[PDB]
Order: sequence, then C-alpha cells, then structure tokens
Amino acid sequence: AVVMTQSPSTLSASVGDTITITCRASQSIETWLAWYQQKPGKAPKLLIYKASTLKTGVPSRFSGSGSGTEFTLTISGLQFDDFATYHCQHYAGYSATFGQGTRVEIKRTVAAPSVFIFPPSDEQLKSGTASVVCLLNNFYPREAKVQWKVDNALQSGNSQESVTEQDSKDSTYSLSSTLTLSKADYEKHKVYACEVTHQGLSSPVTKSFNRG
Amino acid sequence: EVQLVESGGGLVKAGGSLILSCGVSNFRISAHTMNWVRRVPGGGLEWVASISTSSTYRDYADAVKGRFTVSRDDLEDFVYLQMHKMRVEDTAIYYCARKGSDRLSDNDPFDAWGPGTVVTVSPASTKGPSVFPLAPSGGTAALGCLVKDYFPEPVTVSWNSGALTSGVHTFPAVLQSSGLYSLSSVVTVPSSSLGTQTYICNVNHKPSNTKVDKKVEPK
Ligand SMILES: C[C@H](O)[C@H]1O[C@H](O[C@@H]2[C@@H](O[C@@H]3[C@@H](O[C@@H]4[C@H](O)[C@@H](O)O[C@H](CO)[C@H]4O)O[C@H](CO)[C@@H](O)[C@@H]3O)O[C@H](CO)[C@@H](O)[C@@H]2O)[C@@H](O)[C@@H](O)[C@@H]1O
Repeated sequence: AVVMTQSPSTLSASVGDTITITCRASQSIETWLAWYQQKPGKAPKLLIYKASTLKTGVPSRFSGSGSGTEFTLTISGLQFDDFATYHCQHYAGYSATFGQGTRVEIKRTVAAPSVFIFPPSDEQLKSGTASVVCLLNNFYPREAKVQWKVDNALQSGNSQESVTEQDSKDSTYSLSSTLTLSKADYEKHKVYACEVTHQGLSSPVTKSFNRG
Repeated sequence: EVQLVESGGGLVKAGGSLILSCGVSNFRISAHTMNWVRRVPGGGLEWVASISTSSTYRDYADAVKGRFTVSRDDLEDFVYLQMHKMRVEDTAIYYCARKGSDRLSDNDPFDAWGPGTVVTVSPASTKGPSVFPLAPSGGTAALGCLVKDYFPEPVTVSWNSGALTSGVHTFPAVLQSSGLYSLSSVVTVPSSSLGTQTYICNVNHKPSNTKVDKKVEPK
C-alpha cells in the first residue's frame, strides 16, 4: 500500500543547470529507494539505490538524498546526455512501486504549431484505403491535442499519432496524427478537418479540405 | 475428471517466437512426465517435447530441437513451451499431455490431454512497405512520405539521397491494428521553391532489403 509521488512530472531546464527531482513516499520507506534513468526505447538504467548509493559508472554530477518519506535526485550541471525520464522506486523484498516519472527536457519559449492537413494519395485510394494525415510542426511544450472532425462529426478509434524527440537545435516537438478509413467510408463524406488544441494557441486551429 | 488447458496460441510470422502455457485441474504436475504433441494439418500427430519429473531430463523432436524449450512449474502446476525461429511446418494444434496410470510406472501412455491451442506460422517473414506522397497546398509549406503497411522495425528515410536534412522530421513508427507498421516523414520547404526544386524521399527497409524512392509533387 506504499504510494510513490514524483514532482515535477516534466522539468524544463537548460544545459549547465543544477536541478532537483522530488520523490514522495505515502508512508516511511527508510532509504529503500532507487533512482533510474530511462531514454526512449532503451531499457531503464539504475543510477542510485539505498537513497544515496550511486552505482559504479554513474557520473559524479548525479546525487541522491532523503529518508523515510522525502527523497531527492539532484543533477548538478546538466549535460545533453542527462536529458531523459527519471523514475523513483521503492524497492521492498518481494514487491516494488515506481514514481509516475519525470521528463527532464530543454527549456525554451512557448511556440505554437504550424498545422498541415494531407488528403490521401489517389494511388492509395485505388488500393481500397484512405490515410488522412495531420501535421503539428515545431511546437512547444510537448502537450498537444488533435481531434478529427469528418463532416463536423468527431472521430475516435480510427486515428493514431506519434511524436518526435525534442529538436537538436530549435528545442521543439512535432506530432503526426493519421486518420485511417476504408475507400468506401472515405467516399461517404465531403469535409475532412483536423482541430488542434495547444498552449501557444489563443483558440484551437482547424485545418480542413474537401474531396476535390 | 482430470483436466489440462493449453493457452497462448495464434498467428506468427516465419522466424518469430511464441510461448505456450499448459495449466491443469484435479491433479498435481509434480510426479508426472509432461509432454507436448502437435496435430499437423496432414492429420497425424508429432511428439514435440518431454519434460521429466522435476526437470531432470528434457527431450525434443529432431525438427524442434534447438528452437523449442520445455519447462515446468511444479509449485503452481504449469508447463511451458518456448517456440523460436519458427518454421511454417510448425503450424499445428498443440496439445499438452501426461504419462500416466492408476499406479505410476517407469513407462505409461498419455492417459490425459488438453483440448489443444492453434499455432499458425505465416510464410512471409517480412512485409513490403507501400510508399505514398503527402502532397502540399504563408511563404512556407510542408510535404512528406507516408510509409505504410510494412514491417518490421526498422525503416530509415532520407530526403534527396541525403542532400535535404534541414527541416526534415521522421516520426516514430506506429503499430496498426493489423500487425503492420506505418510511419511518416515530412519536411518544411518555402512555398516559392515548390515548382522549381525537386523533392524525393529515400525509404530503406533493411529486413525486406527494400529501397524505394518517391517524388512529391502538388496535384
Ligand atoms: C519415467 C516416465 O517418464 C514416467 O514418469 C512419471 O513417474 C515418475 C517416474 O520416475 C522415474 C523413477 O526412477 C527409475 C525407477 O523408479 C527404477 O527403475 O529405479 C531407478 C531409481 O531407483 C530409476 O531409474 O524415478 C526417478 C527419480 O525419482 C526418475 O529419474 C524417473 O523419471 O517413475 C515413478 C514410478 O516408477 C514415479 O514415482 C515418478 O513420479 C510418470 O509420468 C510416469 O507415469 C511415467 O511413465
């Protein structure tokens, strides 16, 4: 019944900065806490255990502290390699509970996306399928909402989206959502719209097209 | 009364992997030599694997040897079958059985069987990515390449053989409800440079040995 609460869920920081990630236990867990680094796709890598014991090979810039309920991960002088997710973990004999995770990313200013809608290619249409694509280009922060509105009717369970990593130079994100319909379904409707909701937008942007 | 239940069957590509589990009722696995048998479409039965009492000895059919692994969980009464580097000929109904009698002997028949789980090995190991253009329309615009119904992880894309790098965004692949992947690759270019400049994506699918190039033009 031990509940682990990490804070913040997302930490925006610049290179060279000294940042702290807070982890909270619902009840006393003494020092049975472990910090892990996890980069997209790759498996979690153990950094600290016994709340402060730094594993062999882990840089000196990493720091562990705390006991009972309050725990702290400290990265002094941020390196590009340090930019990833951090998971705090209460490790018991035959059980464990993790934190929600902390995504440590590069801070930059709020940037509204450039939205582009792509109708399905005639080539694909002939093959019995229709893939309608929406692009959200170079936006900040990562949190963005996409809604598909076929003839004003909102869609659900036909769309699939994927997001790129933070840009090397500009520090923004890109999202691409693909609405997938049969040739038959696609030809029953006229107006295909993509409504985008984001922090850098005064109101949601709706990019649209008609069949021909 | 004695029952056995196999779980984990389904469809797999050639070269793939799939694990089958066997669960039981009204007896403990502990003292029984557990076995797996398959019914090939041809009609006959092929003895697959055998696991001796407390995993002492493990025997396999010649074809399945070095690809399959038999395992036992005596404490929770479970039998496992690991199937790797899977061949089309491995397509069969898989039954888990026990060597048994009223008094256990040194050589008993398969007195109890499970109902059977269906395992189907598809001929095609890799799929061909179908490439589609994401055709354009304030001084700047975007175009792209939709890499579809293909497989399997991973596909690489480059634009103008590698010449165009600035503005390029190649998105994480998305697993579609079919079992096939789909990804998009886009690039932002000025609206002016449309008619003049030529744009081509370079799709590289190393598993299937596929290399596709498609030009993105408006209308
Ligand atoms: C052997 C079939 O696979 C068999 O297995 C299950 O029953 C077990 C089996 O165990 C065998 C037995 O040892 C032999 C034998 O009794 C005798 O000739 O003496 C020797 C040792 O003193 C030995 O070679 O027990 C050993 C270890 O316990 C195992 O190596 C061997 O698997 O036989 C007895 C009954 O004879 C059972 O108590 C065992 O549980 C059942 O699946 C059975 O039905 C199968 O026919």
